[PDB]
Amino acid sequence: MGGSGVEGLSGKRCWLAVRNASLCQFLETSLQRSGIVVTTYEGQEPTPEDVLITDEVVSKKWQGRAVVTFCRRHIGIPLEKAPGEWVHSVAAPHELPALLARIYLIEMESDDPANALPSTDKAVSDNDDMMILVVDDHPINRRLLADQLGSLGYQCKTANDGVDALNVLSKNHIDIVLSDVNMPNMDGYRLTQRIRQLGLTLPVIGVTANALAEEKQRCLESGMDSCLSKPVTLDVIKQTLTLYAERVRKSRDS
Repeated sequence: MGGSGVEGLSGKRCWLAVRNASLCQFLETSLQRSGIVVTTYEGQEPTPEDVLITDEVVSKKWQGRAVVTFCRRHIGIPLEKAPGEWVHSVAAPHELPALLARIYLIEMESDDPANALPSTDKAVSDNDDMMILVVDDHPINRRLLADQLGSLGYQCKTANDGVDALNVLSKNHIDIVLSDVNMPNMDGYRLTQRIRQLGLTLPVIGVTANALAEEKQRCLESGMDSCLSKPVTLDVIKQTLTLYAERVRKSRDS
């Protein structure tokens, strides 16, 4: 009924423009070990959710999630000094593929990257790290509200599953969980019950298509907090996110 369709991380794309077949094949196979689709980048468009892994000095900017520049001889592109750039002259040992899995936060393969050499002392300053998780039953809408979230400028995790939402709270710290439902392809009672039962600590926003049955069930479960319509607007999504950001600011303080 409805249509059993799951996405989540399985379907996340990674574009590769590596003429070095040795490096290209190595990286591409390692990423496809989970649910990542590596695609040959020739003249495609840059998505803010996608990463471009190229070989040698590139002449592009890639207005996306991140770009990885494996250096073979000559440089020209900066590095992590840019908003999503990573340079390293290597032949795909195991560190940068691991970095990709880290940036996506799949962590399905326990390789134990550690570090081959302390090349540079990296200062770890974290504080502005608000991670919002969006679980949508409809992939295209999932990317749509995720785009809105990315337009605000915060951590956006694109998911699709009922149990994996709760599982995500157990995996890492998401502050606000958005549950977007357009199609009743799956019973949602288990979702609210299990999420609060196993350890709900954060506010949940239930966004549903037509709050006819939603109001009744979500009140009975009382495992969300806020509720809105599937066709959410930029302003509405902005105010709700901002209010919640300041709300947790109250509880956690500085």
